Amino acid sequence: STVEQVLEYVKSNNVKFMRFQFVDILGVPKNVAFPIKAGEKGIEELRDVLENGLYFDGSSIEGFVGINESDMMLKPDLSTFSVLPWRPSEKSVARVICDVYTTKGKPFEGDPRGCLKRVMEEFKKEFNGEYFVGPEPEFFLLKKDPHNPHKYIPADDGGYFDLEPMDEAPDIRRDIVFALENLGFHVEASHHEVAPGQHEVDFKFDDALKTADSVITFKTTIKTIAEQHGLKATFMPKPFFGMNGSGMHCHQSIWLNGEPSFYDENAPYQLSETCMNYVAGILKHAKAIVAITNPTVNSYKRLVPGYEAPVNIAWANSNRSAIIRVPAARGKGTRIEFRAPDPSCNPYLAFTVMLAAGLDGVKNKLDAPEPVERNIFAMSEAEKKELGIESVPANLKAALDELENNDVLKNALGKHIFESFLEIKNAEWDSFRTSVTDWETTAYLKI
Amino acid sequence: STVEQVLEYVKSNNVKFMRFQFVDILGVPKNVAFPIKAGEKGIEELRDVLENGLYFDGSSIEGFVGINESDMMLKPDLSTFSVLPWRPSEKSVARVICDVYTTKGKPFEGDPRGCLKRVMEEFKKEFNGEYFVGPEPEFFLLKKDPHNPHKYIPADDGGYFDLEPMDEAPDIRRDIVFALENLGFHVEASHHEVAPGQHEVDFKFDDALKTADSVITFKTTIKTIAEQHGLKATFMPKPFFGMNGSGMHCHQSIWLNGEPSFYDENAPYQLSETCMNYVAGILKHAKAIVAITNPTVNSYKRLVPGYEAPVNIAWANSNRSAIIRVPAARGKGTRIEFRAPDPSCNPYLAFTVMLAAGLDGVKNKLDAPEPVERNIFAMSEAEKKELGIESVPANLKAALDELENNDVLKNALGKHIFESFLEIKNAEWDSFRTSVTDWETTAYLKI
Amino acid sequence: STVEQVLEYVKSNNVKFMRFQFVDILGVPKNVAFPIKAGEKGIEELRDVLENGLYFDGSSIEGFVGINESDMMLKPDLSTFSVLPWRPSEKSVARVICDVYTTKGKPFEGDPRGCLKRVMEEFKKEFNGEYFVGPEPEFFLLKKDPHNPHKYIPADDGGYFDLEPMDEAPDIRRDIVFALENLGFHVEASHHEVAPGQHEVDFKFDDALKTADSVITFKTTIKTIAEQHGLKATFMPKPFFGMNGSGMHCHQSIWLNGEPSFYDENAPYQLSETCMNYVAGILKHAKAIVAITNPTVNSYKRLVPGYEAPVNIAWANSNRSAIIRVPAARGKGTRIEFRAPDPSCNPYLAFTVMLAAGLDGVKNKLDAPEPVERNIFAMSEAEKKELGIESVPANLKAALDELENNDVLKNALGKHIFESFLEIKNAEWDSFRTSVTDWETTAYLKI
Ligand SMILES: O=C(O)CCC(=O)C(=O)O
Ligand SMILES: O=C(O)CCC(=O)C(=O)O
Ligand SMILES: O=C(O)CCC(=O)C(=O)O
Ligand SMILES: [Mg+2]
Ligand SMILES: [Mg+2]
Repeated sequence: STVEQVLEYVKSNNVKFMRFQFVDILGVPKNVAFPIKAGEKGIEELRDVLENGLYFDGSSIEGFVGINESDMMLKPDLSTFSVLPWRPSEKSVARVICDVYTTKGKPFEGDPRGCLKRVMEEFKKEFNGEYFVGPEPEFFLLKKDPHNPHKYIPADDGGYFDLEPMDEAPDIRRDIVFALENLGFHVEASHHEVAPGQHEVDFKFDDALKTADSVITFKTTIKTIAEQHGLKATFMPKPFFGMNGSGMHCHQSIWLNGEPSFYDENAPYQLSETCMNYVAGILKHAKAIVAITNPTVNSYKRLVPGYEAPVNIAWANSNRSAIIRVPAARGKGTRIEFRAPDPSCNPYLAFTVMLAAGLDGVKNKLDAPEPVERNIFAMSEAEKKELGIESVPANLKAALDELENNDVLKNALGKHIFESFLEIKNAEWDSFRTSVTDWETTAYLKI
Repeated sequence: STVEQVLEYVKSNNVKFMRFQFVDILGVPKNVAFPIKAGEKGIEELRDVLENGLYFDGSSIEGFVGINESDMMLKPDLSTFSVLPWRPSEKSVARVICDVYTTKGKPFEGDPRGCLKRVMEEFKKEFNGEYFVGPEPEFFLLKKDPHNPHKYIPADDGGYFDLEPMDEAPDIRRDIVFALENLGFHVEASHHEVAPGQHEVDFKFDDALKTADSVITFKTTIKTIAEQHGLKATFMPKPFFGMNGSGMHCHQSIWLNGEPSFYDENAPYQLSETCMNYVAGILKHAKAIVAITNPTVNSYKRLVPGYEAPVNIAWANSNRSAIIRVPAARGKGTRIEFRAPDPSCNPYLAFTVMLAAGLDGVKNKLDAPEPVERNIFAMSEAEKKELGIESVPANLKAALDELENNDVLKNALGKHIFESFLEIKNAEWDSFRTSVTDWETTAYLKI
Repeated sequence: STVEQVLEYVKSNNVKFMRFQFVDILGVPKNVAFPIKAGEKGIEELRDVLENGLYFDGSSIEGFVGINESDMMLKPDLSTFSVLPWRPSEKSVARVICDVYTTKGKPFEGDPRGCLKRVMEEFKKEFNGEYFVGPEPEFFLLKKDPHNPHKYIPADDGGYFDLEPMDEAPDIRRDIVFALENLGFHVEASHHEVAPGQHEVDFKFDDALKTADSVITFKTTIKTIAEQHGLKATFMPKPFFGMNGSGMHCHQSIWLNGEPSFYDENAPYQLSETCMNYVAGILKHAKAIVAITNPTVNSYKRLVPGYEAPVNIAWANSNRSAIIRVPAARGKGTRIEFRAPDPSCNPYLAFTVMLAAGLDGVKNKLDAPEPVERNIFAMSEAEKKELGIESVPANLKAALDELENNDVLKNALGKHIFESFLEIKNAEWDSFRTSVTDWETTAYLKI
């Protein structure tokens, strides 16, 4: 957190490299290594670079600035210092997540991290609240197909919570948990998931900024540790058809004045009015939130309408068929689980749109619908239409049009992020709709 | 720096070999190893060879002397002593960069290192200045193509500043930085570059001679360490079509009387008249400087007119589309970035022509044009012609003809370097224009 | 020549398909097959399509019309009727070369065949002349490389005029000559040429239109018969480095009032003033004619300045070192051989520019230089500069700039052909200068 606490770690623990990490518009991490020199001269050089930051070409980063105005800076947040465990111990490598700033020393408008800081500071100023998030990012461990090395397949034919040798990843998950604990994570649980080769490593909830910094670090840690064990980890929302997809369920709650505002001992389901207003806001902008929280073309193969998925815009208690599920835990742990996201989204922008839509419901005091305790997959389309259970868009372009017409998310993301995201994703969608797919070749080459 | 300091290190550190290194006309390093014998007899033998120098066949070195007058000598610069880290630690190998001298003990006219010393001593005598340079030499890490071992491809599908495992070179860059630090380099930053398998390792600026000595050692260090990790590093300006090329942006500035002459607190853009006169001189001889700073046929595939490259002869503040870019840093760090060079050039001759053209503008007090803050790539050829933004030559022969007619660079390089360079490069160009290329076979074999 | 003569041959010889052939701007032949029906109804259908022609999409043809004005027509030239021998004999396939016409029934401006007809009709109207041409189009017979099937090599290690089995093409040349004789050719001689696998099949001279129609049919006849004998023929100007290239020497002469105007019994070298004026005109526009007669990038690897080639702009008697050679035959056979062309050029445009530059000399009565009887390759560059022997451009772009500034060839080709040719060839040149060649990879990957 303090300059001296970082410099004295570097002196005693023999740190040789400092990675200045950040994220592009799509949530891909980017960094530059700075070599620390020995003695006081090296520590005073590092002090200048930690306080004043360093320059970088912004035109090469996705969704940042043009070539004619490329000069940018990185101001390190010292409260995010950590030692990368996958790197060597002697002459160790360390990281410090930064905020992208303009040449004039002003926070960059198109920065995803600064976008989340802005909305959290605005929430803390207006309501004196703290936005807490706890995600469940699932992933797949892959190995080369023996019949064809150009394709990849799942690492094992394991099921949900299966034991070894059926589950061939206890050693891979073991090292992942050790690596995350060294990075400052409070790991809660680890196990095999429903689909073959699928796994899930959960971690404790925290404020949206610390949680988004943890999601970026979690994705790199899982990919780099898998390569050490000769495997390849992917956070693709649906790498294989006919089996479960990778989902990042976001358990969330807001605490006004250091108290659990979502809990109300004397109320229906022990849920406060603030909780219901927040849920109403998420359900209102649900068709627009999935553009950010599900930004890939493949996301709409897991989150597919008309088929078993968290596509139905409705809330329910202890029911995994609806888009929102209220876990049975009460008191401090009273929360809502937004099941629509997948680990392909930028966490900084995902928590921004969720907090903005949720706070829109709290500010206007919007009325939430009744909980659909029944299984929604077993219901017919005519029955769901009578109840008013709408579905999330069927494809990426359908979600981008909903995001474009939404003014609540446009203001939260800002003109720079909102317009660049739509422009990048429309070019990505155009590339998909023009390409001749393998499905088409299989179905129409015979005609 | 002195004879005794070198012999004191050689004695204690068990140095067993001394490489007498130098460079040919094209900037290719050349050296001869000397074994240091044990005891006082070995130290006194090494002493005699360090002061009086040693002989070598000059006819075999490129652009040096004929067979009928081949006897030459190497006078070591004792301050350039360094232990090669890629060589063993026990019975360590050391190097000493030398100045090529004639049999009569007079500095050789056709020596690139002596050419840079001459112009720097002339500048220090006339203006009491110090010419500082800080380059950014980019390179590619390659691996054999699995589909064909005779061809090479990039080591990874990484982008700008990408993180591991997408960036497969943190271990290669780690050892590069450690090796350069042992050689006396002040490494500033290291990261992955825009094109696949492309990387960039930056180092602190220094006087042109110490910087040119560092560029030669840097190129060898990067190539030798890559071979240790089973890869092959290349400083080719454009090894692959459709992706960024290797560029060596030269950040430079002159300090008259130990003061930053380029900075002026009370002036437009906080840039002095001396800075504008220097920029005017570079832009004047821009068509001739690219012959030396871009001496390969392949250089004009990266630095290609009509396409996105630093080809437009103009200057601008924080704009990477023009040939010169003035970084936003001010005070001591006030400088100009000549973006046209690539790491294929001889650094000793590149800094000589840049200082000569720049000083031609300072001596005559030439008027620089207005800065083109707009993106020059988006401009049309008719618009660029109205403004007067000329382009650098389209090929090697076009640049050699410009260098031949330029009298400012002819005098700085000297009759020996100027004529031998043109003769060697014209034979190189003739070999290219007569050879039947793979592009021609693909396009015209069908006709 | 008339509709009835063509329908009478079709009736008796059992012709089942009628190809309507023509050429694009680059000289590539293009055609559409029309199946002839049996009985009177089929002959009356064929009569209608022969008299009125047929429609086709002009936007798909190179250098013709845009997509918004694509409707075009083909008016058959009945004199160019011929039977394709390589096609089956029973239910034979006949061809008829056509003139491209606009929807309004007016000759198309951008038609290469109509361009040659226009200048020949203008010459016959103004001077009452007949432009005769007799080319020598050389070609290479290739076979797959046994060490690598992806590459091609020459069919045999034969030399000039060599005998079998050293010359492995007597059977291939035999069938070529039989096929050309059936198409109406007057074949003069056939033999093996200097380079390995290179051959030459000569044919009698005729008026420029009949000769250009023969060059197109010859190129197709050579390639189709080569594929029948398991080989691949190429008219590439220089498929391999270090061996002779394919050249199309154009023997030409003009006959005013049915008399050999180039011959003069009482004159120096027995050559008339009209011959000298014509030669002066070719030498004047020589730098611009090579843009059309040598339109490929590869053409400047055969026609390479500074090396043994017909690059020297000068004329001489029985000397193959100069651009023009006057063969020793006199009387009717008095002619000039323009040695610069290669079989990669469009014959219709090549004969147009040669006749236009030649007639420019006749109209203005330009003075020709003295004949250089000495070998020009043995001369030094300083000696050739004193005599005034200039050289043809070193590359495609250098020739396109000369063609652009030439007003004589601009008028002969017309605004449509002149501008489209320059536009197509500049895009072709830009593709070459941007591509990374195999020569560059071999020479610079090591640096
Ligand atoms: O497998 C896991 O989920 C954690 C590691 C573990 O339990 C083990 O090492 O056996
Ligand atoms: O990756 C770099 O640029 C330097 C090396 C490094 O940071 C590492 O060893 O992880
Ligand atoms: O080979 C030739 O040049 C023509 C054909 C021939 O003479 C032959 O059939 O042997
Ligand atoms: Mg010796
Ligand atoms: Mg830096």
